Amino acid sequence: RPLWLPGSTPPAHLDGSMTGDFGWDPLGLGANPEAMTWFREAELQNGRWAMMGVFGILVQELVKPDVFWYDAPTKIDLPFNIIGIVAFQAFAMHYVEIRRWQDLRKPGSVNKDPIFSNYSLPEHEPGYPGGIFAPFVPGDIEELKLKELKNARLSMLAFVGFVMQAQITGKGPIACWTDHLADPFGTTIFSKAVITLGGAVKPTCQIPDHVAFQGIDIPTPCFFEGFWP
Amino acid sequence: ADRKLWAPGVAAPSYLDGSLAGDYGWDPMGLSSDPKALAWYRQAELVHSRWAMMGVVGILGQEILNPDVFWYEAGLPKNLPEQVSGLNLGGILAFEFCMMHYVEVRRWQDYKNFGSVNEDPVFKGNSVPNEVMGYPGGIFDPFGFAKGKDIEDLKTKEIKNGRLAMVAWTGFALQAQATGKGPIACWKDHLADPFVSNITANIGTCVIPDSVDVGGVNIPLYCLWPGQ
Amino acid sequence: MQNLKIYLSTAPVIAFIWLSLLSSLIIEVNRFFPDPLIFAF
Amino acid sequence: RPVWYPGNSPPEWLDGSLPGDYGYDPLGLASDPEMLKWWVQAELVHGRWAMLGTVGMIVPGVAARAGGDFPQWYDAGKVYIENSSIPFGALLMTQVLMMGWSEMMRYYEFVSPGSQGTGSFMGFTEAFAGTGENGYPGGRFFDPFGLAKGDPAKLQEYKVKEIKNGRLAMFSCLGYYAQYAATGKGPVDNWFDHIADPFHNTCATNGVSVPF
Ligand code: CLA
Ligand SMILES: CC(/C=C/C=C(C)/C=C/[C@@]12O[C@]1(C)C[C@@H](O)CC2(C)C)=C\C=C\C=C(C)\C=C\C=C(C)\C=C\[C@@]12O[C@]1(C)C[C@@H](O)CC2(C)C
Ligand SMILES: CC(/C=C/C=C(C)/C=C/[C@@]12O[C@]1(C)C[C@@H](O)CC2(C)C)=C\C=C\C=C(C)\C=C\C=C(C)\C=C\[C@@]12O[C@]1(C)C[C@@H](O)CC2(C)C
Ligand SMILES: CC(/C=C/C=C(C)/C=C/[C@@]12O[C@]1(C)C[C@@H](O)CC2(C)C)=C\C=C\C=C(C)\C=C\C=C(C)\C=C\[C@@]12O[C@]1(C)C[C@@H](O)CC2(C)C
Ligand SMILES: CC1=CCCC(C)(C)[C@H]1/C=C/C(C)=C/C=C/C(C)=C/C=C/C=C(C)/C=C/C=C(C)/C=C/C1=C(C)CCCC1(C)C
Repeated sequence: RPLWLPGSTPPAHLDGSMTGDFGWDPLGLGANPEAMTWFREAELQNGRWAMMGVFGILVQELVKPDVFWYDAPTKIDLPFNIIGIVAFQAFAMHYVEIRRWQDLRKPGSVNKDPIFSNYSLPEHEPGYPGGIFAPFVPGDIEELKLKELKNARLSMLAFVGFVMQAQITGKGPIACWTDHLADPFGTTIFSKAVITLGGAVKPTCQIPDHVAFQGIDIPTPCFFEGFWP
Repeated sequence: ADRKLWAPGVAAPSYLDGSLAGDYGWDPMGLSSDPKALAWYRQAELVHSRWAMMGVVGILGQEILNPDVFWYEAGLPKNLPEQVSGLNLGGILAFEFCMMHYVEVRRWQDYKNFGSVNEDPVFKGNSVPNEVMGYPGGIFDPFGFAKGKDIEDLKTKEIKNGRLAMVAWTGFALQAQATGKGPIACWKDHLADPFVSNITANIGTCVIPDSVDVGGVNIPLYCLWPGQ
Repeated sequence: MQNLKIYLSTAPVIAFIWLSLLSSLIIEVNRFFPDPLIFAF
Repeated sequence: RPVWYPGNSPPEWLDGSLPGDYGYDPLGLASDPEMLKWWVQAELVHGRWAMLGTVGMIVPGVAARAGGDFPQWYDAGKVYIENSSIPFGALLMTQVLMMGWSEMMRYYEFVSPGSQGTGSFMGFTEAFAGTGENGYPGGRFFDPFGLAKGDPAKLQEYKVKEIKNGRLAMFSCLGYYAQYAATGKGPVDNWFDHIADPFHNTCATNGVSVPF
């Protein structure tokens, strides 16, 4: 089967089973059937938030107004306080999730609509709630299911780019996009740092600490600068 | 059969037959043994022999065709040509790494298992033919000889020229290091007045700077022997 | 290690080791709490 | 088996299966079978405190190259209680309280492996029950990633790595102490000092290790 490394020899416990299994386990965390099932949800969860997140920042910049994203201040301003939202954020996501988390651990018991009964679906796959969540079904096959991971697993991997780039380069995702294509051999953060024997240069973080928001510290330091190239 | 062994009286080691290319039955360190090591070492001997053969020719090509620019340096963004010089080596090295890291990992995994992936990815309709561990060339030999006609005889000429280079190229690096002269230059000195141009002189001096920095204080140069 | 223990369990050994634990202790009690005639402290 | 000091044979009592067993007991302190399992835990514990200690020394050192104002591992004790805000006694005596709990708990699972997770410590059965080996608790808390649950052939292969990385962390952490007492400078400072002028920064030049 296709693998992450075309000449590789996939680990024993992982063969051709889960959606999109290319045989990648340096550490072999999937050998445990119980925990791998847990991890199986996380990959979707981390993926499905990042995808919707990475598409957020990009749209947040190019079509939208341009402030690379550290912003509390917006042009949707701050309509209802903050502690107003965070109040409603907790109770919202609390119900939303400890609900879905229970369909992971003890499957099917949640399918009923709490108020009245339209239910949902049969028990299906713990991390793929059918029915009301997936009405449209653009592709008709689990080919589309393998098609979902390979997008997300890139986006999660892509998101980390936005952090680090916006650390030292101090610019949004698509700003440095165009900045690279102009004089490409510059701005690789390969050029921009060396650390050979003797000499060590590192670019300094272009975002500062102590960002002022409504009279609050918010230290927000850089991510482990000392070990940067 | 015994071709000719390196020393006149010697016993070719058991694992050394002469099945391989340039075998003289010389492994006095006994280092190659348990052929899983041999396969590995052979790969290096090839890869080294090749980069040397390209290296030796590339050095002669530099100095002959660019009389300035002492060879052993050539690196720092001074000697560089006109279109370059301002490509920011840190971005030049960037361009190299991703290129070599693929090809080398591509070759390494084809040592681990064998005949495993000799096939193109992407288009994935095509492949290099059979070999033994390091003799590809469906693409890598376009011109098709060393196929039907004598093959290992060309393999034999490959090593014996390769080993020559690895030594010859090594001469370059130590000559240019002590003398401060390109290969054909230090050769020209010798032909001029050999007795006083000999290695007898100009030993005990590495005559190399210890900084040689580009965008910083960078790149310590440790020479080879501690000649002052 | 079997037989090294059994020797260390002989009478004179413990007699030495365990008195040297009192002796040391009773010596150092007098280091921090010097000159104790009566129990007054 | 690849013993240390090749050409000899291991001490006859331990040839057995222990992770990282090279047959090194030159004073023969494993000769007591009851005591060996006590040393095997003793090493495992030191190996685990070592590997945390080394990183704890190096990182604040390496952090200090870029600035970022930390102390070296030595005289990081002062710098904290220099700035204090809580007394020294309260801190050291919270140590003995919380820390002594774990150790004196870690002990009675070694003594009798059955208890400690029978229950009736806030529930938590089977998290503390232990996986049956000397220095390996396993479980929910001590093993959050559920590793050492799946393939055992891969597990026994970690248990070897853990020791061999531990024996090196100890033997390095002996260097941090000794090369502090001589050169009086941080571990990464020395790792630069010898990488800069290797010749005059060597061991013989500290003026302590090689007295005259
Ligand atoms: C096989 C045995 C053998 C051995 C062990 C040596 C060993 C040595 N030979 Mg030698 N040689 C041999 C065979 C051998 N040779 C043969 C067969 C020949 C052919 C004729 C030669 C020809 C030869 C020549 C022509 C020279 C040597 C030199 C040297 C010395 C170089 C050491 C060095 O670079 O230190 C590094 C540092 C020094 C030597 C400095 C010592 C000077 C003072 C007293 C010390 C202070 C200086 C400081 C510490 C060094 C750094 C500062 C620097 C800027 C000065 C070394 C002692 C060279 C020499 O005299 O030293 C370079 C030298 O010129 N030899
Ligand atoms: C990269 C990543 C994970 C990478 C993990 C890898 C490679 C792990 C590999 C391994 O495990 C395997 C495979 C197998 C093991 O044998 C080996 C290891 C090595 C253990 C997760 C990121 C995951 C990233 C996540 C979860 C991010 C979520 C949140 C987002 C996107 C929210 C963003 C926003 O809130 C902001 C930031 C600001 C707002 O203005 C806008 C919005 C943008 C939308
Ligand atoms: C000499 C050598 C190896 C010698 C090894 C020997 C004798 C080993 C012998 C033994 O093992 C055996 C046989 C048998 C054992 O029982 C005994 C021992 C003794 C153990 C390798 C050199 C190998 C040398 C090589 C491969 C050199 C490659 C050089 C290149 C690529 C140069 C590139 C450049 O010069 C250009 C092209 C342009 C320049 O401007 C820039 C740069 C980049 C510098
Ligand atoms: C645990 C350990 C280190 C732990 C480090 C810690 C906690 C870190 C502490 C710090 O972070 C803090 C707290 C505060 C920081 O600001 C500073 C420090 C102080 C640094 C080292 C063990 C170090 C232990 C070492 C080095 C032991 C070496 C033992 C050997 C070689 C024994 C060999 C033999 O026993 C055998 C094997 C068999 C016998 O037959 C023969 C003989 C010879 C008897
Ligand atoms: C065969 C031989 C004999 C003698 C020596 C030795 C034994 C070592 C052996 C040598 C082997 C070889 C080939 C060693 C390789 C050496 C070298 C020079 C490797 C490459 C060095 C330099 C590199 C990548 C790039 C440097 C450029 C840097 C940082 C920064 C430049 C820049 C500036 C100045 C600051 C900001 C902007 C930017 C772009 C970052």
